[PDB]
Order: sequence, then C-alpha cells, then structure tokens
Amino acid sequence: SIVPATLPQLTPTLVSLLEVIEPEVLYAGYDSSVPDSTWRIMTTLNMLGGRQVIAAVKWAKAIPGFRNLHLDDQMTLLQYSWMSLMAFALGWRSYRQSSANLLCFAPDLIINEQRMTLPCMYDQCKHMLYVSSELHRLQVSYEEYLCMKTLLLLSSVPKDGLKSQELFDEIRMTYIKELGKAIVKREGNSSQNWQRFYQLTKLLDSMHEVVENLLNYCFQTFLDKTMSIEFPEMLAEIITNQIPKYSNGNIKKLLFHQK
Amino acid sequence: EVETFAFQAEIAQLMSLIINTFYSNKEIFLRELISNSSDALDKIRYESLTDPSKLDSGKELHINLIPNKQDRTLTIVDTGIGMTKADLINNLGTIAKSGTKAFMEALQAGADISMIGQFGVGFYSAYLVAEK
Amino acid sequence: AAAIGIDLGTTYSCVGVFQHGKVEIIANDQGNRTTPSYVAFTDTERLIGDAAKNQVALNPQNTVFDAKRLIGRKFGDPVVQSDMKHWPFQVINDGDKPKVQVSYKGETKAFYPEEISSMVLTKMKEIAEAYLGYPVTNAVITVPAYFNDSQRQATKDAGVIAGLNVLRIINEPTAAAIAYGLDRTGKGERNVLIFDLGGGTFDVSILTIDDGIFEVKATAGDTHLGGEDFDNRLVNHFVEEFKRKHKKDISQNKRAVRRLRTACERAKRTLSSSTQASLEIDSLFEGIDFYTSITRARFEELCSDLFRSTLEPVEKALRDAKLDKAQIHDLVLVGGSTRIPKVQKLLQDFFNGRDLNKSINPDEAVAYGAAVQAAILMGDKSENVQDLLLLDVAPLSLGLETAGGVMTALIKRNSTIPTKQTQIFTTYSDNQPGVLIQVYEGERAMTKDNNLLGRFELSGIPPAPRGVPQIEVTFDIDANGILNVTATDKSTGKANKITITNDKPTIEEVD
Amino acid sequence: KPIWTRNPDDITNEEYGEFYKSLTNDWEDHLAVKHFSVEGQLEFRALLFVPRRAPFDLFENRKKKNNIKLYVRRVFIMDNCEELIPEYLNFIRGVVDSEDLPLNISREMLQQSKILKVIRKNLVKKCLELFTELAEDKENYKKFYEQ
Ligand SMILES: Nc1ncnc2c1ncn2[C@@H]1O[C@H](COP(=O)(O)OP(=O)(O)O)[C@@H](O)[C@H]1O
Repeated sequence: SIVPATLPQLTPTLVSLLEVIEPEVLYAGYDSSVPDSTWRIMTTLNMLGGRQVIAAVKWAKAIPGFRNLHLDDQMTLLQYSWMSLMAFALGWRSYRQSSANLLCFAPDLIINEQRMTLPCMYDQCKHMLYVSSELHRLQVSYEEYLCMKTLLLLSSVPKDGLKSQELFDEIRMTYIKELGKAIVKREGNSSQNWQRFYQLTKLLDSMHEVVENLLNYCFQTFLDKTMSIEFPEMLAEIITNQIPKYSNGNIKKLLFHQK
Repeated sequence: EVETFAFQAEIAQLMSLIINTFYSNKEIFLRELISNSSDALDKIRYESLTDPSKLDSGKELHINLIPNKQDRTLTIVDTGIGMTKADLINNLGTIAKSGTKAFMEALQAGADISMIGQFGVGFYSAYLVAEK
Repeated sequence: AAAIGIDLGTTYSCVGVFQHGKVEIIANDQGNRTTPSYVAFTDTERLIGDAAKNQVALNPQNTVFDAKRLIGRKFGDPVVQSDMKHWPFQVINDGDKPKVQVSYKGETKAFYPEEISSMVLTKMKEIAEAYLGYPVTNAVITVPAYFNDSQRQATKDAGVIAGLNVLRIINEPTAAAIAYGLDRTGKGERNVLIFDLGGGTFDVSILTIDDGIFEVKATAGDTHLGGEDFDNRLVNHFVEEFKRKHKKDISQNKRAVRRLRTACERAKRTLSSSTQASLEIDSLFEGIDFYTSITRARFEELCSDLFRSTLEPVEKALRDAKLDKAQIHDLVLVGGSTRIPKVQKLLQDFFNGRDLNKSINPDEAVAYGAAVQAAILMGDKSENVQDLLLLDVAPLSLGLETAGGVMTALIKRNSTIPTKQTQIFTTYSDNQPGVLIQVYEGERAMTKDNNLLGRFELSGIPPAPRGVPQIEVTFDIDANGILNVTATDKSTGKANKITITNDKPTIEEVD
Repeated sequence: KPIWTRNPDDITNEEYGEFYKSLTNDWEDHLAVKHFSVEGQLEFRALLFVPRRAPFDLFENRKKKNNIKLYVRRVFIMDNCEELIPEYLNFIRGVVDSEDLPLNISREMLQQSKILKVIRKNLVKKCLELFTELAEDKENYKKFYEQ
C-alpha cells in the first residue's frame, strides 16, 4: 500500500466551456409532393390531393392549438376543407407563374392550354381557375394568401358542429383577424384596407361555390365506376365519409362576409 | 343619513395601487372574495359549536354567486357572520394598517398582487375590476 | 415555553412538550401523565379526566367518553349505531350529527362529540400549562391513521373550541415513529411495523421512512380489540365467581360490576409487572366483601384468544404492504395494553425473537411524537441546524498527506460544520493494492509542519498504473468538530477510516 | 372534493380517468396513475399520470413545464411547475399538493428550498416505482415503452 496522490495531473475543468457550448444549426424544409400527369390529372389530382391533404394535416397540426382539437374533428376538417386548400394552393402558384391562366399543381407542374380545356380536366379545373383568377385580379400578397389558406382550413364543418368546436372557433377567428392585419399594413389609406379585406374575404366565401362543384366531380367519379377514376387511400376515406353529408346538405359552409 | 369616512392611509394607498398598477391577473378578484366569504362562514361555524344560537338566524352556511349583466354586476353572498356598522367603518373588520404596510413593503420588494390575501387585506382586490 | 402535542384517544389521552432535545411528558393533577378521555356532567360542574372516570359507576348516564367513535360521523353511520347501543348516555340525530344528551347543571343538553373532545383537550391544555408555567396554544393533535377528512377537520375544531392553534393533525403511528427517533435521518429506507393495542381499538400500520420522509404502506385492525375486552374477560372471571361463591347475582348491578371492573383494571396493570395480582373490594355487592385473585397464567388463559388475534391484522398488514417478516426492520409498540408480557411475547416471537422498541412508555410515545412535531411546526428549529453551522466551523483546514509529503485539504478553514467534502485520488505509484492516507490539520503546505490527527489504510484497490485506481477520500466532520476520514475505491466498493478526536521606465523615454 | 385529497382505494379507475381527461384535455384515457401521499417531515399528496399517448409536441412545441399543477394547502399556485420533475419525465401530467410549502412563491424561493428538492426527489422515485409496476405485465409495458 502507498501514499495516494492527485494523479494523473491531467484532471480538466471544462465547466466554463461546457456552459459556453449551446448552439447547433437547424434547418427548414420537411417534405415534398408533385403530380405525375397532365390531362390524366383527372385521376392524378386525387393522388396529389391525397398528398396535399396529408401535407395539410401536418401544416394544420403545426398551427398552435390545432393538435389540441379532438382528432375526430381534426380529421373532419381536413376531410371537408382539403378541396378548398387544394384549389387555393393552385391559385397562388398560378397567380405568380402563369398570370392565373393555368393551374399549377406543384411548383414543377403547370398544365397548359392544350390539356386545360379538355372536359376531363376543365369540368373540375375551371373552378380551380376561378380561384387563381381572383388572387391575380385581387393582387394578393403572400402574407394575405397564407392568412386565407389558413382560414380555409377551418371553413367547412358538420351542420351539427364539432366535438371540440369551441377551440376551433377561437382559432378560426384568430386567423380572420390576421388576414385583416396583413392587408392594413400593405395597402395604406383607409378605404383600401376595407376594400382589399372584403374583396379577399369574398374569395374565401366563394371558395365554397368552387368546392361544391369540385367535390361533386370527385363524389361522382368515386361512386360511378364508369368514370374509371382512381383515388389514394387518404382521399378514398375522406370521400366515402364526405359524400353522404355534403351532397345532402349536412355540412355547413362558413362565411366570413355577407353579400 | 350617510356617514362619510376616510380610509386609513395604508389602504387608501393600497387601493390606488390596485387600480393604477398594471396587474394582469384580474382573476384573483373572485378568488379573494370567495375565500373571504369562507372565512366568515367558519367564524359562525366555530361559534355555533359552543353557542348554537348563532345559527338561529339561518342554518345554511354557503357562498352564492349571482351575475346580472344588464346592471354590470355580480353579487357574492356570504351567509357567514357578517359585520356590524362598527366593523364596516373599522376597515371592514381587518387590521388594515399592519397588514397593508407589510404588503406594500412586500410589493416594493417585488411581491405580486396575488399575495394580497396573505396579509389579511385580500378584499381590497375587489377594485382590480370594480368601478364601485 | 415550547409547543405541545396531545394524544387524543377513546379511553385515554396524554400531553407532552418538546424542549431541549426531549419531550417532557406531563402529569395531571394526581401525577398521571396519561389520563382518561372522560367528561362527567354533574349537576354542579363537568369533571374531566380521572375525576370523571372515578365516578362512571355513579353517574354513567351523564358521563361521556369515547367521543372519537362519534366524531366526524353521521348519525346514520353504522358505526354510530354500533356504539350508541353500548352507551349509558343518549345519542341524538340532530341534523345527522350525533349529539350526546346528558344532564349538566340540571339541563339535558345535547353535547356534540367535538365539544366533548374539546373539553378533554382543554383539560390536557391546562395540564401542560400548569407544568410549563406558561399558556399554550401551539399544538399538534394526533388521530388514527384511518381517519377520513371529516374526522380530521372535526379534530382540528375540537382543538379550536379548546382555544388551540392546531398546527397539525398527524397520524398516531407517525407520531410513534417520531418518538422512537426513526425520523432522525440515517435510518432511511426502513420498514417500521407499528402495533397500536390500546383501550377500545387495535390497529396495525406499516410505515416506510426515508430520512425523515414518511409513507404509510398498509393498515389493518380490529375496531373493538383492546384493553377493555381484556378487562371484560377478567370481569367475567370475577363476576361469575362472585355469583357462584356467594349465590348473589352481581352481574345485574351496574355499580358493583363497575367497581369490580375498576379492580380488574388495576389488577391487570399490576399483573403485567408481576406474576400475580388480587381483587379486594369492601361491600361490593349486597354488602358482600369480595376478596379473590388473578394469576398471570390465568389472565392469559382468559384472554388467550384476544392475544392471539392481534397477530391476525399483523399478517393482514404484511399482506397489504406486500412484505414478509424479514422486510420489517423496526418493531414498534404503541398502547398500554402492549405492556402485557403475552403481547410482547407474541409479537416478538412472530418476528423471530427480534427486540421490540419499548424505550418510551407505549401510552406516551404518541404524545411524545406529537410534541416533537409540534415544536418543529411552531417554527422550524429543533436543536439544529443553522446555529450548529454558524457557530462551529473547522478552525484549521483538514486534509491528507499525499505523495510528495504535502497536505491536500478537503475541508477549508472556517468552513461551516457539519459538512461532507470529497476529492479523487489514485495510488501514487504503479500497480499498488492499496493506499496510505495520513490525516492532518493545519495551514502549512508540507505535512511535516502540520498536526497529524491519525492514519489509515485503504485496502481493496486493484493494482493499476499510477493515476488509474479511483479513490474517493471523504472528510466527514460533525458539528462538534469530530472528524471521520474515510476512503473508498469506487471500482471495488471497499473502504476504511480514521477517527480524529475533538480539541474543544521605457515608455517615458525616447529613441 | 379534490380527487387527490381523496382516498386512493376508494377512487375508481373511471374517476381517475375522467379526472385525467379534464386535467389534460386529452380525450384518450390515462395509461397509468400513481396516487400517493407523504407525511412526516414533509406533507403532500400527488397524482402522477402517464398518458396513453406521446403525441409529438412533447419533443418540440409543448410548454411541458405546465404539465403538473401545483397546489399548497389546496391553494392553486401555478401550472408552470418548473423543476418538480426532471426533464426526462416531462410527459407525466398531474397534480402535486404540498401542505408544507410556503405561499410566498417565486421561482427563487422554490429553487433554493429544500422542499422543492425533496418533492422532486420523491416524485421521481415514485415515478420509477410506477414504471416498475408497468414493467410487470409486459403486455401493457410494451404499450408504454413503444411511446
Ligand atoms: N400495564 C398494563 N397492562 C395492561 N393494560 C394496560 C397497562 N397499562 C395501561 N393499560 C391499558 O391501556 C389502555 C390505554 O390506551 P391508550 O393507547 O392510551 O388509549 P387509546 O386506546 O384511547 O388510544 C387502557 O385501557 C389501560 O387499561
């Protein structure tokens, strides 16, 4: 046995340095989706709508308070709102990429005129073009656009309400106030704030007229095998759950402005 | 005939602070008034253990809350012992000067308004939202 | 003048005050530390304590006792119904809050059990005050561990009626564990079995104590088993004997039976220190002088099942706590009835001969714990800890000789004590089986100029290159300066120690 | 009465379940609950719930400090009971009601108090005991473990 010692004489004190070490680099961008066809978007729109509604779920959950909504209602809202979110998403890209003449299904896919006017396309796409045309006529900013996309998310609910509706209502009203702010700080003057606000709001309200017709296409092609239209599992579940309620008037269209 | 009285300075100052200091936790308003009613209810209940006659005027010991929006009012009813004319005048029955002074010192030291009841002067918090 | 604690029972109560590291248990007017939970309502005054007990036979119809069974309960409560059939006084459904109707100063007033117990607490308050020489309101009142919240509030209120500041309501088994010092720390991670065999009830409770923090794991009991039925068996022995010996039926005279029972209580208490006790009553019944006896063996036979049955709730408590016998570390007695040798033998044999904690009179241990708790609650200082830390410091740094003949301090000069400080050392040279630690006091760098306090060897060190073995050297100093230097090798768990006794310019130029 | 001040043997699982759902704004039930009390030198009662789910935000967006409510002698103090439990356990939702904590609450008082140190020490060992109970009956342990 030997006298002990403070060995090795190599015991570090990195404590002040460990307090210093904190930073790391974080990155943006989490997922991606495109269609793989043009006139055949008559079936690929559903594959895209599937991926876009799923993205819309991730996006919706990312908005504070959405995940605290009952799941049954979170899914009900995407089940009914996916159609306006899709048409509106096309709207923004169309507005900026083709001066709202063509629909832009993904940043990498624009369907041109030679396919755009075919009935398999146009019977549904003309309503999506209405939306693109209005964002362009209205000269919507990206902030104003996002406020509206966010508003559309909670715009279509059952006539009987939502299980956790009180939180949905607080979230939806926060969103409309945000649209107002996006406009007030951009147009200037007073008369232009209310005109830009109400004109953009009229698009949110008219999105329901767009949805009535776009959904009727999907409902009809979902049930009538004569149409030969394929759906992804996501929309197939949404559409079987949505048809008996939407076409029968059991779904309420929420408007943010009066006519 | 209506008698007018001055508030003792410690509480005249406390009420000014309650109204003018930007406290955000206005909910302690209801908490303190309900709590104070509980204390009054216990005062009777304890006396009734050796002198049951204190309950002859009403056996029920409870707290009622009754809003009337059209008059911008809320009534809180304490069926506890209550106060005589003399107690109302004498700071609503509390040791206002010692409690409030210590509280103001606590506030100068960084105390929150939520601690007002800890000094026995909790009911002055009514003015957080009350006009009257 | 320190805060007090009161042990409020069904048949008896006891008060103590905590001061100077101990609880002083305080005697009543007659010298009795433990006095009956009895109030006698007469037409001249209410007698409390022994004074009420002494006349139960004469005025049982107006003497109220065992208030606790009724306290906190509803009139319609099966327990209330169970006990009212046993009382000489009337129980009344006054708003489903049973009251007791007895004649006080000529009036058949109904007294609520909380005021009955406050009368008892007031008397206990007065006893402690007379002793301490000071009015006392700061108090802790104990209750059975099974009391629910209406019962706990009711106990607090009895205290308020009596003029007490009830600092707390604590459980009877917690208090006993406190009284025996199982909460002094350093005794953590231990299971304590408390055997509560009192007057009218028996309870078992298993506690886990972690350095002063308590958790109750299980309870079990018999709400009717206690000293009173040991007395009733002794009464039947003497009552039937009287009748047969004299051909006079004493069982029908409530006063003669109660005098006989009082003798049974005295004889039984005597019998617990003796091997034999006697009954001697002049003119007990119909003028008959009844002289007879009880041996300890006969007593045990009369009560042989009453004693054996106390272990049935012990087994139940162990089952509920999921513990075997081996998992109980501390055996604790509560209640005067545990003073009977048979009880001690049964519990001790059940737990394989392990000694019972009998260091505090079983009827005082609960009051004792309550008093200790009352003193910490009234202001959190109980012969510790801040004064010890601020007054006593290490007067010189404390450390050890290390290779080179130098001193390495672990406790710095004027550091407050008690304290525990450590550093990591290795063997100085390569591949050694142990180290030599020389403990020193002083402020010199070299050990040759310091005060050697003592030396020890730390064995059990795997040989490894110098700097590899990891030895923690600990300087553990208590409040009085006594130093315990220990060391351990973290890779093997081996350790040893030494006990140290107490002393007590260019820039202004051009080129 | 507050559920945590009630006797754990009398409280049914349905009662804990509905309490939990209300406590957490979780339509799903609790996975497990440990209801216990402490006396002696520090008196408190607490309910610690393990949720059936670990729904993403716990690792990114949730203000987890608000998972456990603190009461003192039944007085509500706050939701953000930072440092009652170490971070690794911040998925447990619950209520802690400490009879012996002062009401003069600020973070500094709590942080420097031995009471908070003890409450944290003990809440943690009790959490581990609950997990151990869940470890038995592995059919359900794995449901926990997976999340
Ligand atoms: N030496 C003894 N032998 C037998 N019984 C005793 C002895 N000393 C006291 N007792 C009994 O102990 C009881 C005291 O009970 P205690 O635990 O103080 O009250 P409680 O049961 O009301 O909590 C009385 O019934 C008394 O006769």
